[PDB]
Amino acid sequence: TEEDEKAKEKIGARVRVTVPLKVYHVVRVPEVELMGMEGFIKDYVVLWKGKKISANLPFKVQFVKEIEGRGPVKFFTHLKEDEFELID
Amino acid sequence: TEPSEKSVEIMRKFSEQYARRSGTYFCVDKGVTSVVIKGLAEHKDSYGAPLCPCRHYDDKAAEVGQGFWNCPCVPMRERKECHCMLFLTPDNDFAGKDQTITSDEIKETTANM
Amino acid sequence: TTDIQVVNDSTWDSLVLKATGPVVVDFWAPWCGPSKMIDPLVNDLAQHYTGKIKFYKLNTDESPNTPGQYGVRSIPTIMIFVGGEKKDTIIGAVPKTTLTSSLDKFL
Ligand code: SF4
Ligand code: NA
Ligand code: NA
Repeated sequence: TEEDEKAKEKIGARVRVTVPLKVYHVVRVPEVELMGMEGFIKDYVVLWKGKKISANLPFKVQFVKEIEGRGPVKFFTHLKEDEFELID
Repeated sequence: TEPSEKSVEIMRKFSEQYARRSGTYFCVDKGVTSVVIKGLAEHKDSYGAPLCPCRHYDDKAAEVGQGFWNCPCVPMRERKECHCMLFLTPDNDFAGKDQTITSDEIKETTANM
Repeated sequence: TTDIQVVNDSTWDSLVLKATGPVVVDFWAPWCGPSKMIDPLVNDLAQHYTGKIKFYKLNTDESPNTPGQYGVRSIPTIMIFVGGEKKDTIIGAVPKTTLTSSLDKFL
């Protein structure tokens, strides 16, 4: 639980995506490139109601992206530790 | 051990509908498609959700509750990555050209299994 | 034909950990499609390496404790053991040339 306690500390921290990565679940945005975008970690989804889950993308990260003609859309995407860097 | 035909037909119809809606195609080996669908059906029978059949779990009830690996898994919904090779993007060397699989195809392909 | 020997949780220690020479274990599941598509390939390599590398198959549904111990998550997973220690891990369906090359490194 020493990698889980290390990971739990990062909840709420600001991150930036360091690798090219496209996601398709943002509502009414068919495709989003996440390389360079900034958000913060909202959860470490490996831990769930006292139990442990075998999620390969354990960090649920909140992003807001500006869409022309419509306004900021808020969404979540799960990331691996090697796909983002912490900010300051 | 074997899934009921009610769960197989649900998952068969979902996979046809999810393939067109995601722009993905079934594998050229339609045995992979039928087997995976049956694995989703069996997990839905035993836990109420189609847990991924190509993952090993420690706590299947918790996995169903959290939902990460309930099909379509988070990686498929977000990145169009399906490691059971059920939904394949067209640039995949194993992607066929079909987004349909009949119930007859599943019955002959999985025979004697 | 002689089919690849089965290994289980009960027999893991005696068949894999206490074996001499390289041992390859194919972690599979009955309803995992990609695991069935590499079955002829694993049978092929078991024949190619007879007397030099020993192959076993482990059903992760019937023997859940061994994959839990070694972090086997995605199926299929192939792991190579020498002297009771994990030396290599190959995850997912891979072509014959990838498997041959990884297995050749164990003589
Ligand atoms: S990898 Fe995900 S999308 Fe593909 S069959 Fe398994 S649960 Fe469904
Ligand atoms: Na398929
Ligand atoms: Na033993």
